Amino acid sequence: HIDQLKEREYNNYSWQDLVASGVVEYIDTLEEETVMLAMTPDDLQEKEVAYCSTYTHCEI
Amino acid sequence: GNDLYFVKLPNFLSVEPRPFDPQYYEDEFEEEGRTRLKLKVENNARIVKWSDGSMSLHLGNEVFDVYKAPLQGDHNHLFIRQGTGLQGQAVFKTKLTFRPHSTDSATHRKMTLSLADRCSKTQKI
Amino acid sequence: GFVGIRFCQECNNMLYPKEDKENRILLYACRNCDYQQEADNSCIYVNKITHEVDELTQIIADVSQDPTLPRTEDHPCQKCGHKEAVFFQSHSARAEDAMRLYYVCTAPHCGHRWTE
Ligand SMILES: [Zn+2]
Ligand SMILES: [Zn+2]
Repeated sequence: HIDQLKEREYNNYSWQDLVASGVVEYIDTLEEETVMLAMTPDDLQEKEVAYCSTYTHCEI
Repeated sequence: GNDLYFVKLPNFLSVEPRPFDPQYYEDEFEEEGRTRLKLKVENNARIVKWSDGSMSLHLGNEVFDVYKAPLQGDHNHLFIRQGTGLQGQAVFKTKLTFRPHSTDSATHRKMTLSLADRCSKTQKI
Repeated sequence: GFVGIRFCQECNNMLYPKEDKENRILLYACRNCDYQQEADNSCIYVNKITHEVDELTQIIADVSQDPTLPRTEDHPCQKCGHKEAVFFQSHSARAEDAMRLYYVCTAPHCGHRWTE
C-alpha cells in the first residue's frame, strides 16, 4: 500500500483504495468506545509483559 | 497458459462476452448521448504489464489503470462452463485469491432557463 | 429467596395474596376473575435491605470476546481447566464498597466465571 500510494499521481491510486482494500477504516466516536487502539504500529504491538495483546486498530 | 487473468470492469466498461462479429453487432444506441454510444464502440483486450508491477487495460487510446490487489470474500475457482456436457462442462483454471482494483470514470453537464415572468394586468374600463 | 408473580389461570392477570377466613389458609385470588388458587410459599413480600447481590449471576459469558479487556494466564478455569481468563471490576452501579475482580474463562462452550 505504501508503494502504490507513494507512486500516486504517476498512477491513479488514492486514499479510497486503502478504504476499498480494507486497510483503513472510519471509526465513529460511538464505535471508538469499543476499539482496543494502538498509538504507533511498532511500539505497541511488540512482545513484552502484556498490556492487551488484543489491539483492533492503530492511530494514523 | 494458466495465470491471474480474471478481470472485473465497471458498468460503463462492459466488454462483450464474445468476439466482435459483424453478424452479432447492430445499431440500437445513439453530453447526454455521448456516454451512451461508448458502451459498444469501445467495449479484444490487452492487459499491458509495466516495470513497476502495475497493469493497464486497453480497449482504445483510452486507458484503465490497474493493480492486482488480493481478495478474501470471493475465494472461488474460475472456469469455462460451456454447454456441451451433462449440464455445463466447467474446465478448471485460476483461483480468485486476487482481482483488479482500477480507475474508470465519467462526468456531468450544466443548465440555465429563466426566473419569473411579467405581471400587473388591467381589464377595460 | 423471593416471591414471584403468579398469574391467573382464567384472565391471565396478576394474583393477589389473600388469607382464607374460616379455613385459616393463604390463597391467591384475582381481580378481574373469580379465580382462587392455593398458595404454597407462606411468604408474601420480601425485601433485601442489604440489597445483597451476587454479581456472578449477572455476568454473561460473552465477555470473553472483548478485545479491550485485559487478559491473564495466571488464573485457570475449574470446569475445563483453560489457562486464559478476562477480568473486570463489578462494572455496576450500586457497588457498595468493593473493587473485587471477576473472571470468565476464555474458552468457547465453557463460559465459566468465578471470583477470587
Ligand atoms: Zn385472574
Ligand atoms: Zn473454563
